[PDB]
Amino acid sequence: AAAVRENALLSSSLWVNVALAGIAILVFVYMGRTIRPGRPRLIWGATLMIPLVSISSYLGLLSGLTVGMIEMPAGHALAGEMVRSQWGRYLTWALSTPMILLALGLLADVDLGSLFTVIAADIGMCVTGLAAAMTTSALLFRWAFYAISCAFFVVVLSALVTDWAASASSAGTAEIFDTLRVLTVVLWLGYPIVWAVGVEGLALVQSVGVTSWAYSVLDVFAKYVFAFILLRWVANNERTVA
Amino acid sequence: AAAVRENALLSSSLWVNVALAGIAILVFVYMGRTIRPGRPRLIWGATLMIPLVSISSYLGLLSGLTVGMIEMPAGHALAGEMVRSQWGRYLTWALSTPMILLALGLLADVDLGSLFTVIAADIGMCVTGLAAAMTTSALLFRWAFYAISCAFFVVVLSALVTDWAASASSAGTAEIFDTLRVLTVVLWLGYPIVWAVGVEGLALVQSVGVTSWAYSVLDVFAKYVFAFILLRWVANNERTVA
Amino acid sequence: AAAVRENALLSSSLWVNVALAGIAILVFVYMGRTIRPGRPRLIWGATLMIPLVSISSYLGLLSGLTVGMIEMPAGHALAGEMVRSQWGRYLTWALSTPMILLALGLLADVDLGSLFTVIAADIGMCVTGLAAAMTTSALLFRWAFYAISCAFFVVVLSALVTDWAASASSAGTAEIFDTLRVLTVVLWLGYPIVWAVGVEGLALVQSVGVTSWAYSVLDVFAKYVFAFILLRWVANNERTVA
Ligand SMILES: *C/C=C(C)/C=C/C=C(C)/C=C/C1=C(C)CCCC1(C)C
Ligand SMILES: *C/C=C(C)/C=C/C=C(C)/C=C/C1=C(C)CCCC1(C)C
Ligand SMILES: *C/C=C(C)/C=C/C=C(C)/C=C/C1=C(C)CCCC1(C)C
Ligand SMILES: CCCCCCCCO[C@@H]1O[C@H](CO)[C@@H](O)[C@H](O)[C@H]1O
Ligand SMILES: CCCCCCCCO[C@@H]1O[C@H](CO)[C@@H](O)[C@H](O)[C@H]1O
Ligand SMILES: CCCCCCCCO[C@@H]1O[C@H](CO)[C@@H](O)[C@H](O)[C@H]1O
Ligand SMILES: [Cl-]
Ligand SMILES: [Cl-]
Ligand SMILES: [Cl-]
Ligand SMILES: [Cl-]
Ligand SMILES: [Cl-]
Ligand SMILES: [Cl-]
Repeated sequence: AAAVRENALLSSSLWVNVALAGIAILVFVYMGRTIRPGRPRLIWGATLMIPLVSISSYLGLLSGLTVGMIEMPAGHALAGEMVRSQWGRYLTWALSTPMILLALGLLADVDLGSLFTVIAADIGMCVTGLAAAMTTSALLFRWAFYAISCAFFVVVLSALVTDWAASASSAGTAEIFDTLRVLTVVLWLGYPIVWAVGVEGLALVQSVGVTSWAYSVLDVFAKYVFAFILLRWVANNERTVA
Repeated sequence: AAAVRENALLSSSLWVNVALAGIAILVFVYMGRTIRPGRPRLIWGATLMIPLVSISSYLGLLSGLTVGMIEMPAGHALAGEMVRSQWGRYLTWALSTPMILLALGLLADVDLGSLFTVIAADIGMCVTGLAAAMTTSALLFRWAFYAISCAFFVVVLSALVTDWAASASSAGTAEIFDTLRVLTVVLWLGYPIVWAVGVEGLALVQSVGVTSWAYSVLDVFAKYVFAFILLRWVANNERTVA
Repeated sequence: AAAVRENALLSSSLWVNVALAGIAILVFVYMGRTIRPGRPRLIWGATLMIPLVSISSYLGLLSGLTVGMIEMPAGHALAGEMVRSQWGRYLTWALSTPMILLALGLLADVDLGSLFTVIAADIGMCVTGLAAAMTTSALLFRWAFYAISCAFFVVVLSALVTDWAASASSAGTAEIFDTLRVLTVVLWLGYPIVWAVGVEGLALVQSVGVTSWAYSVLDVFAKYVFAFILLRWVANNERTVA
């Protein structure tokens, strides 16, 4: 009744995005039929990868493959108990968020050196966040990993709001880039907040069902809506892009 | 006598490609002495990586490091039993098949945006195939991962037969690209067929020794012969390439 | 008293580089304030990643997350015993050493095809070294993985001393590249020597505390000093770089 409820929250939060990522893929494929070869097409290709990885991630979680139990260390609000960790989320982020950055990079026509550094920071962010969730020896080390993950996040964010914006300005896409960059910054910021507030961090919210739904809602925006906005603009501005 | 036989199939299927990848490396190194710096040399470098990763993979399997037992879920032809899974194959594919795609990409002088999307799809293909083999909770999830892996495969294939062919046409290598692309498409198609027919899928063939040999034969062609054909052509057409 | 000592060696060898990587990051960030957008800035960005990954690695080891016990196989000097393996080092090398190569690649303005092949070889080097440490079935397979790792290392080294030097010559950075390339070759050579001499290889040195310190000292030079030299030169030669 709390377990019926917690289990009902968890499964619905996962099955919803299997459906939505599935539909996004179908929609995005259809939209690509009318998109002309060249830069518009390259962006579409990168963009389509985003829900492809996302739906994989959610099947990872649903199947039990990428979900485990983790013993919280002394000092944690749930010290001495096992908590369900959806570590599959952090893992697949390391592949899906570089696809987001690649679509943006193509859109803003960034320097390849900047692209490689950003994607590398992004992967560091994801792996250290995973380390934070997986660490059981001490509460200190969990939050130390969280802080390093934040430092990686700052590298990515800084690049977006400076060099990538600059690149977009001279590539003639600064207006759509700024929309998407603002969307990206706001929504990505939600993930470390969920982590911190949720059961793996401070556990202000102790329901893993609630924290799971929080990530799932963020994904709807940071992936599927982000991508739909991108593809709509590209399909309407193919010459600006080429 | 079935176990003597199954064990004889397994070890021979693995030791043969330690030998063949070993020899391929030796041959390819020798061939590189006569290849001129620049684009020909870059292709040679990428090409040489292919059997380097391959021989690593086979030592992974031989040593027991990347082989495990997996319990088949209800509904599977071998439901309730443990089957030997050569999961090391899927793992190293995620590094060796991007090397194949990189050699082709250099040959066809493709757009870097296309290259990054293709290699990302390729990695998604490999990791979801690995997920399919590793999933034990339900038969549904195994085949769902298989279907996503196929979708990633289609992304890669589509890029080959369209944009990469286009790139090869304007880079003056469309004739050798078309040979290699056709080789690649036909042989790569064999892997999901082996998976499906073999013990991890439908188990029409229940011998892991037989399924292992099937992958090993595919590797001989998709890697070592593919690469030897590439290097022969490059060493004979260095100016067309430069 | 040997355990007090071995444990004192181990923890000090790990905490020292948490401190030093931490300080390097702080120093490098400060130095970046005075570095002009463009190629100098791109190098700085790539360079800053190096201690970011390094400090992550050391927290991985300190927390117990990426340290495990491994049973040495028959024939090993410590056959039948469990030895502490800092496998987290090999793992994070697969992300930090591509950042070193990326900073150099930007500095020498190398061909992207060369860059991708080198970074791929570099990752192969790291993963097969990890395989070597993780392999328990036979002593033969441990050293076979070590030899393949060496072959990957040779690919990387060959590229540095030939094509990358060539690129640096025509990009006008051959003098600073040659310093850094020589630094890189000498210090990187120290790692397989430590492996071989230390407890995981021949165990001429059986103290894991001593072997850990050896890696930690190599890191100080191959990462933090390497990077400080790079940033000093870039900040003093911004026009040569642009
Ligand atoms: C599609 C998935 C997305 C856009 C996920 C983005 C995730 C992040 C920006 C996560 C950030 C984190 C930190 C910055 C600190 C450590 C905890 C994390 C991993 C949640
Ligand atoms: C050198 C190794 C090669 C060329 C391996 C290629 C492997 C594939 C094309 C595998 C494809 C698969 C699917 C498309 C569905 C899921 C099962 C796989 C991973 C066998
Ligand atoms: C910052 C970390 C660095 C620069 C580490 C570099 C590590 C190597 C060059 C390791 C090389 C190895 C071999 C060449 C053989 C197998 C054992 C290794 C992994 C130590
Ligand atoms: C996100 C910015 C603040 C980070 C918190 C610093 C680490 C504190 O750590 C927290 O201490 C609490 C006990 O006091 C517990 O309730 C939490 O479970 C534990 O994570
Ligand atoms: C490859 C295209 C067809 C995929 C098969 C769909 C999934 C069916 O699944 C299969 O069902 C069988 C029992 O009927 C078993 O024999 C198999 O082990 C099991 O994989
Ligand atoms: C690094 C170049 C030499 C590699 C050594 C070849 C592999 C030998 O292997 C070694 O054999 C010894 C027993 O004779 C043991 O002391 C070692 O633990 C074992 O690694
Ligand atoms: Cl994802
Ligand atoms: Cl869950
Ligand atoms: Cl392989
Ligand atoms: Cl096997
Ligand atoms: Cl590291
Ligand atoms: Cl340790």
